[PDB]
Amino acid sequence: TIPHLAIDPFSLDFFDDPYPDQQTLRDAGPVVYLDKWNVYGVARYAEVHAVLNDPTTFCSSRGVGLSDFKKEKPWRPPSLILEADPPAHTRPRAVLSKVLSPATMKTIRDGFAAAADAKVDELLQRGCIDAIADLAEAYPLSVFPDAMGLKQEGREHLLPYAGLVFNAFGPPNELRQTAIERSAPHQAYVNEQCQRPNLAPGGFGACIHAFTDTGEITPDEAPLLVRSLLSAGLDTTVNGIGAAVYCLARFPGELQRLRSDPTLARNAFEEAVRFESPVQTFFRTTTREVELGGAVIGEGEKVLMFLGSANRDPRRWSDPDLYDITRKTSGHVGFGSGVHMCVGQLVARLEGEVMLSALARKVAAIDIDGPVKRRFNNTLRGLESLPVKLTPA
Ligand code: HEM
Ligand SMILES: O=C(O)c1ccc(CO)cc1
Ligand SMILES: [Cl-]
Ligand SMILES: [Mg+2]
Ligand SMILES: [Mg+2]
Repeated sequence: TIPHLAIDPFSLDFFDDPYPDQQTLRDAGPVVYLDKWNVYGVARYAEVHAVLNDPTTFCSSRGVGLSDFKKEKPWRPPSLILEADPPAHTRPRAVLSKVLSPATMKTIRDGFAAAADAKVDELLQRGCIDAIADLAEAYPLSVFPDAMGLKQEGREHLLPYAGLVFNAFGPPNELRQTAIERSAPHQAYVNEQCQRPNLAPGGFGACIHAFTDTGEITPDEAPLLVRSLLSAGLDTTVNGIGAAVYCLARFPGELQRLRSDPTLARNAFEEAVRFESPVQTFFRTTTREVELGGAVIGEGEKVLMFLGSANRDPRRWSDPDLYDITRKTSGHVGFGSGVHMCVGQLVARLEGEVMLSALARKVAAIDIDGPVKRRFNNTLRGLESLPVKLTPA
């Protein structure tokens, strides 16, 4: 009843161009079995959304990578938020919600916007830049470590550690083995910065530790929640901003609409998150036998959710393969959905908005003008190098 496919969604050829295989995965049926890795897969919007919103059957506490924590040791101590189910999830989630709250965004908006404006003006003095190293990476590196309250020393471990985290959700392929092998120096840096004396007062890390007084988290939970922000909150925004710039470079008509109304910046970023889905995939593990798409999935089975595919499913989206900055984007699953829906989404959108606002006001054209190179990661989709010429407004 369930179709068996040989597609390896963690292969380099799949990462290089996933869209034909994602359609095969959708059109084969609402649920497929991937023989390469012995997992179920769901790639249509409706089933992806339903699984994300059914946490009592499709759980996260057995790992949201391929590895099942009931069968294997996690490569690092489990996350108290990503790799937890309610009720254990709830109070750590509330702490991160409060630390990254609407109210908190007021405290960082002026500096985040000023740094985006300054970066775009700086790049306009050069003309021809690499939108990854010089923009998608440079801008988050200039604001987010500081907003965390990190010291200066050791920051060169932040992107390597995040790449490791995201590669480690994948299957035990070469990308995962290479990431985990000799990763101890990256882990040691991050783990040390999670300790309270290393985090500047007022920054996100120190604010997490300040919640240990309230009873929401104990002091020994706070370093792992700082660890969550250092895992999830940098590389994602690099690939999100890079996706938006790549979208604007390829769709000049949409750059021109953005220039004409910079208040479209927030939805232009949201649409880039849908269109490229920088976080491509996550797993769940079934806690019980469960019918999904007419297939009976046993207990203890891994289920791979294709977020990027759900975000391009023609059953749900009109012209899914077009970048449309006035699209009604609500419902896309690029930040997830349900109890684990990205708790950093306001920070991600703040960064993306203010960068796209600066481009909208200051740039007239974005032209690719050198070799484009893709970056490969078991979970993240994005580019290694994106040479563009920026023309001033
Ligand atoms: C464009 C940028 C981002 C994207 C595309 C993204 C994507 C996602 C997704 C898909 C999930 C759901 C995981 C799941 O259901 O298993 C999630 C969760 C999470 N994200 Fe983000 N994220 C981004 C930015 C950020 C930022 C800036 C932060 C922190 C500053 C952050 C911190 C987290 C955390 C801690 C979780 C776990 C929430 C929970 O399990 O309740 N993310 N993210
Ligand atoms: O809690 C974490 O360490 C963590 C890591 C990765 C994600 C990816 O969205 C979310 C949370
Ligand atoms: Cl670690
Ligand atoms: Mg260890
Ligand atoms: Mg010290």
